[PDB]
Amino acid sequence: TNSHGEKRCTRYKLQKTVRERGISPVSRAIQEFEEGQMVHIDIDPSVQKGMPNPKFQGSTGKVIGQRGRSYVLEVRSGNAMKEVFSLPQHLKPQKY
Amino acid sequence: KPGSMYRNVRQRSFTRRKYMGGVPGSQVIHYDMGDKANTSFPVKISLIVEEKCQIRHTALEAARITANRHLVADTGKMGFYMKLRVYPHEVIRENKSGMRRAFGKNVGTAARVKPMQKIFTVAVEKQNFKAAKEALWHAGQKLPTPCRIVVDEGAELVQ
Amino acid sequence: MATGPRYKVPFRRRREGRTNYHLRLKLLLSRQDRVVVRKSSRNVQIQLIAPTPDGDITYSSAVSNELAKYGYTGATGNTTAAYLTGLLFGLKSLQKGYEGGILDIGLQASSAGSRVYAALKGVVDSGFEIPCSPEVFPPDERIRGEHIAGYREESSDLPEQFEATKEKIFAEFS
Amino acid sequence: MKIPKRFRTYCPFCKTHNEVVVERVKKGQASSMTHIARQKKRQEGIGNSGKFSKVPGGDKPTKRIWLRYRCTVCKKAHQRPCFRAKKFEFKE
Amino acid sequence: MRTPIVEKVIVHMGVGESGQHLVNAEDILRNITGQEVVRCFAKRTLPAFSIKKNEPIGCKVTLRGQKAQEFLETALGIVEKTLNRSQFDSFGNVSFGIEEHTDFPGMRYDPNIGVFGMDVTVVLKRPGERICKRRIAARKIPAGHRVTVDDAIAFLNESYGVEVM
RNA sequence: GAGUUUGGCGGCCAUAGCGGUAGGGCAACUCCUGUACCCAUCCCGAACACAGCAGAUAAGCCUGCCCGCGUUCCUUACUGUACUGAAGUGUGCGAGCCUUCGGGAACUCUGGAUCGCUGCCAAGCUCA
RNA sequence: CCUGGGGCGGGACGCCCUUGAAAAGAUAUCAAGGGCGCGCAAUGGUUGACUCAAGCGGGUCGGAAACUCGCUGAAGAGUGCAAGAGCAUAAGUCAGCCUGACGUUAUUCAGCAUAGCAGUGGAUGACGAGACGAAAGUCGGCUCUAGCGAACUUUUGAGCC
RNA sequence: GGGGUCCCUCGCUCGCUUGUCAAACUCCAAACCCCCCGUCAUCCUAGAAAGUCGGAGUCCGGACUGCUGGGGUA
Ligand SMILES: [Mg+2]
Ligand SMILES: [Zn+2]
Repeated sequence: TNSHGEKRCTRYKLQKTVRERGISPVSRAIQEFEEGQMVHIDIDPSVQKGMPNPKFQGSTGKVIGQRGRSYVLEVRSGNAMKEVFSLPQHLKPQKY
Repeated sequence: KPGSMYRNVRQRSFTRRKYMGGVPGSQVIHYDMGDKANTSFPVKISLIVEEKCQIRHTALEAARITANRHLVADTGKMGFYMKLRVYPHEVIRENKSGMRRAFGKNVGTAARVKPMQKIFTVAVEKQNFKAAKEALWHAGQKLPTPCRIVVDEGAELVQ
Repeated sequence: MATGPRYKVPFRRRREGRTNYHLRLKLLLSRQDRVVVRKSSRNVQIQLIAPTPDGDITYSSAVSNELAKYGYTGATGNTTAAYLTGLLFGLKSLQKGYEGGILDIGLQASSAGSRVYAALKGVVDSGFEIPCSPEVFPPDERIRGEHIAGYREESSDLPEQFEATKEKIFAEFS
Repeated sequence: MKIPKRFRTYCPFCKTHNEVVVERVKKGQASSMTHIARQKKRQEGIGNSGKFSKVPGGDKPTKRIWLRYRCTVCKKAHQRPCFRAKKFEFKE
Repeated sequence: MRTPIVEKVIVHMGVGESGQHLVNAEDILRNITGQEVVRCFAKRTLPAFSIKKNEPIGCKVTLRGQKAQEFLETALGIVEKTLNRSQFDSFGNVSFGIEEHTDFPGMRYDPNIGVFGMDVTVVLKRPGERICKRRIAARKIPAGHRVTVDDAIAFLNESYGVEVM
């Protein structure tokens, strides 16, 4: 039977491209975010700590608070609001 | 087991042989026939299929045998070059009880070919064009698809 | 040798062997200015750096070429010159409005009584705040330049000129 | 596996790190004056006794290695959620 | 600044086992080298030697500077200044073999120890090859700056007088 | 007030890599020189560390060049092809496929470009 | 109990990974590939120093089988074990020092999308103690995802009612 | 490495040019689709989104058009 683990069916959700494999840009890991700012969840597979679910990969979260290094995001999953803790390595700002 | 069983293409490609078990290999022996060195054949024709069909390896071997024998008896042993382009990569599995645990065992391979995809390419001289064309006609009678011949090289050389 | 399209070239600083990015990620998590001390074979240089996504920016700096104007004549690439450069950097950064920062020796190896730790002791003695352990500090006679008697008698001008430069720079910035 | 007989860890009572001696916990004999023994004596009569006629169940493939970490300073031992192992020995 | 100067001298003793023999090997290597000598560990176990993984097999020493120059002069003396082109590497780093440590004067043969042959190799580089070894901004040396085999034999003839044929 | 060079820290992480040729250093950098000391070798002052007068731009480095390999981009053709969103009293014995409106490749090909761009600070010089 | 009727066979009866699955999420079958019910005081933590697999070249019966030197080498190795993902001045290897394989405690995830649901984990934190380190940091075991179990009962640990 | 002075036969192995593939392959890569922002549109104080409570039924479904859906000779 199939499993129910957190990494289930994440062969390409949590995979890095060939020319971004290895160390990531360190400037992405100290990008400070403001209160209420909209940020995109684009999970960095190399950074194995503070990662959200693969189910939130590609969702825009509204920053509502900080819990140390990571940020608190109000993410939408279908019809429910979720609080998704993610470090700045996995987040990316939305530009207008 | 007639070819009508494993003919229609309604299933995905079952070719990754490291995740299956014990495929009986194809009976197809060769894929190049005739002069495998003379690249200077002016008139070149190809047998193309005009449906989406799965050709069994036994069908491919029978077609190759009839076409090669006709070409050897028509244009001599070294007066032609005939190429079977497609390898049988798909593995054909039969549910050898009832429908419980229906994923069958591999009972042979086959080649999945698209419409207008060339099966046999034949290169011949000017005078041996008709014999090569007629042998390719006999080759497609052993295949499960409607087949039409198309001329690759020397369209002006014939008419 | 980028043999094909599946070749991952290192980053440009890593290709040039000039920056470690794992150490850079470790240091940038502090959210504090870095005391980027770099030593050259003929003199020493110290910077205060704060990163922004456009690139690093440097607030204050100080090299061994500035020690001439304060009355220094000896070698600019020894422990004494490193200490004087660190003290000048600390006083100048205090004057500009910076008093904190974590040490950053980068790719340079860590060993007690080096020129980098001499510059660190110079920065600490100027009032600039930087977390450090006194084990890696050099002895006071080494900062004075008490090596002189081994090889050369023309090195004997070092300690008096070091003390003179120290008092001059302290009067200059305070 | 192996765990040292003595190693320095955290004593939650003295609230400091100290050398602790590890001792295997001994499953004690069941007391005959507990409330369940009195209830079992009170439920014995003619016929089935319910939970006291049950034969106790089997065992897991590997039991946990039940260990106690007695502090060497204040002597107060504590015990923590222990690993599960087949063969256990003490390194000295 | 193109002279292929002697970067280092390498000496190795392929004992092939350990016990008393390897200790005697490292002791005599230290005696004839004038420098502390380290051993070597087998990478995998092979029943033909009957060796085991992570088991000491041989001993090696790295010689530099005037010690390297004097030891290489002694090795050239034992070889009688004779060497052929096949010894040289593709980049001029030579390596040859000797079969008797008693060829070295100053050391007395012992009946227990026997005769030992040690493989010596000296690497020849150019003044500026430190860039590929340092820790600050290490870069690869190009093809032009490297040392050719003919330049190596020319250097060995001019500095050591070893004719290579 | 501005510019060139040099150094440190970088951002984007190959348009930046791999490879080949031609030029330069006053200041700088490097190579390079020793081992009293600080520090160090699973041995070697090789690296690190320290103290540096020389000598050398031969390499690091900088400038220009070469389409050769890789990458990226445009370009003509393949081609509005493949594939596909919607609808269809359109069609095939069947596996299926067609028309309309709306999107739209990849490979290859033609002719070309790309042998990095840029941010901060400091040292110098040359400002009008 | 499931079950292309039931039975025989099997466990698709608990947990984990790839495809199926139609490029958000979800998605069944006795669907396909399978694995787990463990091992480890180091096969763990941290700092420093290095880089691996495999080729070509040189070295003496040390053979085309050992060990050693140079060159190519973004990984073709290793990381305990399924599968997938991660990693190169390293998440690998070696060595120094250590025991964070620490006591207590709060949230949100995901088992269980949407959308209730057990004991459990797994990511952020907090209080108190440390280890290594110049410091930044890292350490709540072994790179991430399996290795396990309610109520009742008994035993044990510290102090109390 | 295989065969009738290891004289020479010679299959694998490595490059240039061809011929085919993948559901557990990807240097590439759509159209749908999903999160967020702006705009228009529609709903909305005659009550948006949210919340609390009362009442259930329901967990035998089936079909048409697509996904070459999976399995199957069908
Ligand atoms: Mg039943
Ligand atoms: Zn205690």
